[PDB]
Parts: sequence; C-alpha cells; structure tokens
Amino acid sequence: MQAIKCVVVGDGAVGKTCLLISYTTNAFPGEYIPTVFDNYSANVMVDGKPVNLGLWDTAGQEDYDRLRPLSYPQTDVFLICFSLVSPASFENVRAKWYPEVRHHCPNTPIILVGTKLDLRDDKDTIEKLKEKKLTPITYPQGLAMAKEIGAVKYLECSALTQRGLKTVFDEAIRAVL
Amino acid sequence: GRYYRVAFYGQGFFEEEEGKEYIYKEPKLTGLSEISQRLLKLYADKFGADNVKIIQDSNKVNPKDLDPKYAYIQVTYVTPFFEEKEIEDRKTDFEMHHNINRFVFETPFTLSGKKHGGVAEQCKRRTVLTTSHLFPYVKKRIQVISQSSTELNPIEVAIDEMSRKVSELNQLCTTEEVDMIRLQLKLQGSVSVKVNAGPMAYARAFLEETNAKKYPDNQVKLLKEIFRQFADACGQALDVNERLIKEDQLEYQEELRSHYKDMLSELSAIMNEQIT
Repeated sequence: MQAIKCVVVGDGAVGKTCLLISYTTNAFPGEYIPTVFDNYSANVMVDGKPVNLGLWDTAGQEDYDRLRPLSYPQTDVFLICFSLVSPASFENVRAKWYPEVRHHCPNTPIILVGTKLDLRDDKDTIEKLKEKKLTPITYPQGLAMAKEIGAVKYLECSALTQRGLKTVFDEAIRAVL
Repeated sequence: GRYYRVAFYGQGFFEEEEGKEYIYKEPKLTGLSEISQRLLKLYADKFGADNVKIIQDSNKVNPKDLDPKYAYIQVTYVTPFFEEKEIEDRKTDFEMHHNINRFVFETPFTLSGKKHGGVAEQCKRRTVLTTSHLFPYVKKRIQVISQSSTELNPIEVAIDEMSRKVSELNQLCTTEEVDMIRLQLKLQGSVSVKVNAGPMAYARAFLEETNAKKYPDNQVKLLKEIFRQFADACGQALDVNERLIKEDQLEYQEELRSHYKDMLSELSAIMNEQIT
C-alpha cells in the first residue's frame, strides 16, 4: 500500500480539523468522536485502486510559524485551506500560505480548498458578514486565486453537507500518482 | 465491503420501510457521502426532493422531533463487531468479512445534554446492532432486529483512547518493514500535538493531585500505568524514526525529541515519578 504525505495548511478556524476528522472517520461533523491526537489517515479507492493517505493537520496561527515548516519535508501534495465565508483567510492564501509553501517546497503540487461551502448561501452568515462590510468568496474569485498561486486544482467543499468532500482527497491523491 | 446503518421515518411517505432500520452493505471503501446522496436521490424520486431529509444525528431517533411534512433517512457508518472470544476463532480477513450479523458505531454525548465537551466531561456510547440474517446475503440490506449499548465515562474514554494509542505505536515499531510516513504521522500526533488537546490533557484532567478526587482509585491507578506505557511507546517509535529518517529530517526529528522530552517532564511532575 503506497503511503502519501499530504500537508494541510491555512488560518485557524477555517474548518480544517473538522474536514479531516469528518472525512477520515466517515462520520457527519456533528457526530465526530473527539480525539486528543493530531493528524489522520484514510484508505481511499482512487480510479479503482486503494491508497493510504496520511493527512497532516497543522496549526496556522502566527505563534507556530517557525516550527510548522519542519512538517514540510517528504510532502507529496499540499492543501491550502481558506473559508469561503472568511475573506481574511482567503487573502492569507496569497499573503502567507502560498509564499510559505514555495519558500520551502518549490515543486510540490498545491490544491486550493475553499471550505464551508454551505455557509456562502447562509442568510445569517451573509448578514453577519455584511455587518463587517464583507461578503462570501465566490467561485470565480477562488478560481482566480487558484490561478494566481499556480494550484493544480481549485476545490470547494462542506463538511456538514459532505458536498465536494470525497473529491478533495481524491484529487490530493491524483496530484501525486 | 463497507456497512451502513439506515433507518426510515416518514409516516405519510414510507410503507414497508417505515419505522425500520437496516445495515446496508456497500462496495469496498465506499464513503458516507456516496451512500447518503444515493439514498437521498433514490427516495427524492419517490417523494420529491423537497420532502426528503437526512438525519445526521446517530442517537436513536425520537419521532416526536420530526416534521410530519418530511420523510427522513438516518445514515450512520458502522463496522463489523466482534467480542474478544470471536476475534480469536476468526482467523483471516475473509473470516471478518463472512458470516457477520453484528455491527457497532459510536456516539458522543455529555451528561449536561451537550454532545461534545472537554476531556473531563466527554462521554461515548457504543451501540451494537444485530441483523436478522448473516452477511453475506442475497440482499444489499438486512433489517436490524435488536440493539445493545454501553457507555464510557470521561476517565473510561481516557483509558480507552490512551490504551489503543499504545497498541498502535507498539504495532508500528515491530512491523517487519515500517512505513516511515505512517510512523511519523502517529508519532508527531502523539508527542507533538498542537491543534487538539494533547495526550497530556488526559493526564491533567484525571491524574493531577490538585483536582478534586472523582474517579475510583483502581481506574486512576490503571490510567497511570497506561501513561507509563505510552511514554515508553513514544520513545521506541521515536528511536525507530531515528534509524529511518534521511538528512532532510534531522531538524524535524530533533524537534520531535524536544517535544517528547517536555511531555515526559510534565508527566513526571503530575505523577511524582521520574518518567524516562
């Protein structure tokens, strides 16, 4: 069984741990069993074949900047996560995460993931975002970011509805194989 | 394959299936979104897409909670369940895949009503469902005809999670050919947690002497012993990773050894034992 190292990066509170727990345990986010441990694995059937996918769940806050790259050696594919209803995490794709990954890993395939798809259409989320004079990230803008940073894929998903969730990790594996 | 619990609730919608509960047998490595969407589609075609809803909560459904204007399909991933007497007689993976009629899933809950809490408040139910016929079967699904459940209190969850981590790390270290990427993923997620609470979160919630005594001494005794084994199994996996790493992972390995050594220091102070 071929193991693949995939490293997930992004600002705190964009949903990354939730996505990874939900996906790798095959549970809806509301029913996830809490764990005190970090990182996750899963066996994915990709194009007919089962592969092992090791998922590194990294802390995105500034107090962790200097040590986090020690996780980058031996990575096959990166996920750079932002939240579709958090414009500020979307800007940090370009201000922080894209430069950090390449400043360390010049040729590793990047997949840009927009998380929390379900809340882009959420009225309360819209109305709370409108209160700060912000607005959800559209699919065109995520694609435009995907182009500026040279990601091999642009992907939108929602742990709650499961939409686009299978696809993110299928593509993570297809960018390597 | 992969097995799923599906339960139907929809008084003005279902007929034979109304009130019933099944284990669906799906193709190998099928995920939760693939069966949920199919079921959603399949019954949205009978009742109309606007009238069909998934129930994600895995606790037993109380029909009083459901809008009579909707049919509902509860879907939950389950795994084949065997007790320790069954796990010895069953030999191959084909023996875990054959003649099975019991299936287990887990539900998070706290005694305040919240589903989720910190380690000192978080409990866990284990529900074992039993089907009327053994798998493999001519049909894709088999009706569940009984269920049984046990629950774990927070320190029993702490004991359970730490004990399995020991066995996991122990297993990694003694496999003939070690997958390095798998070993480091579980090593770094043991001695170097930064997102989740960390294994020391159990030690601080249950083993500290400046907490109000709340759990039987024999259980506190046993969690301590398990933590001694955990600290052991971290040091062994660490050393195995020493031999395997190439020059690109010298600084990452030394960073993992420094987090390990802080963890053992903190554990030493809580347990008033010098740990490794």
